[PDB]
Amino acid sequence: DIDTAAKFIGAGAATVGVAGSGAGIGTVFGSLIIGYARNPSLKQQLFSYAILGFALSEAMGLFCLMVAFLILFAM
Amino acid sequence: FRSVISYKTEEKPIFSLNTVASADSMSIYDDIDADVLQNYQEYNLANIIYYSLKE
Repeated sequence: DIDTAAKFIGAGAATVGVAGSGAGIGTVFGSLIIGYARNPSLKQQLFSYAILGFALSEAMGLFCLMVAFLILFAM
Repeated sequence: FRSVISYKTEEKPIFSLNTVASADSMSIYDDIDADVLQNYQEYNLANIIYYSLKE
């Protein structure tokens, strides 16, 4: 009875670690704006880092969302 | 001008923006963007002309 009730709390806590990626992706695209305005002739190479940064910060947030479901659905 | 007796002719180089902003020896200079170099290249044109008019 409670074994399922705990899977709604353990899964609601696991999914707040995504907040670390809502602030990471902001710092990555808050630096692609500053860094660009200083050296606007490197737009092709800054964007190629803002994507690498957006993909690596999001990849940490989605680990939380996967443990959110792997608890809520698998075991 | 060197002395009352003799002088020599001389030429001083004048660099534009795209050569002073692209030189990889200017990478150590901090807080530099391609505008604060323009204001610095436009002033250093009035200097090298003034230093020339006095000599």
